This record gives sequence, C-alpha cells and structure tokens, in this order.
Amino acid sequence: GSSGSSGSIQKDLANIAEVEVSIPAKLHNSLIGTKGRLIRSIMEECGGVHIHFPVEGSGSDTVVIRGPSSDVEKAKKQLLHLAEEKQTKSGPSSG
Repeated sequence: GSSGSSGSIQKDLANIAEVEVSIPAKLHNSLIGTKGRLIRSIMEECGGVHIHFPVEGSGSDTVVIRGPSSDVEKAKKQLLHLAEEKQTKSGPSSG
C-alpha cells in the first residue's frame, strides 16, 4: 500500500483576530462608561477595534473584541488593567 502523504504547509492567515476575555458584568458598565467614552477612547487610541459587551440580563461575563491582533492585544491588556482597577477596596494592587 501507499499512504501518499505530503510535507507542505499553507498560508492560512486571517486579517481580523477575534479575541475574548473573562470579565464580570459589574465591571463592564464601569469600563464602558456613562457615554461609552472610557471604551471609545481606547478603541481609537489603540487604532479602532470593536468591543462587544454582554447584557446583564442574559448573564454572560464574556467579552468579544474584533480587529487586528497587534491592536487587540493592546486593547485587551488595557481592559484588564482597568477592569481590575475599577474594583475599589482596601489595599490596591500595582501593575
């Protein structure tokens, strides 16, 4: 018999990279802001990515972001820092 296999690769790549993160809804509202500024600014500063936030009603603590990885990675690292910061309590955490 003959398997007939090959050893070649393909240029499988995607322009847009959808990355999700684990964040509570209690923080979302805060991150988003009153007029979607805290988020709007980040979307621009980073480049112009899109961020999707779940509705408290549904009960989903997951966020979906769209855009170029190069930026997505920046928008994510920014959301994490803030999300955590927002949480006001005794003994803050530096980063």
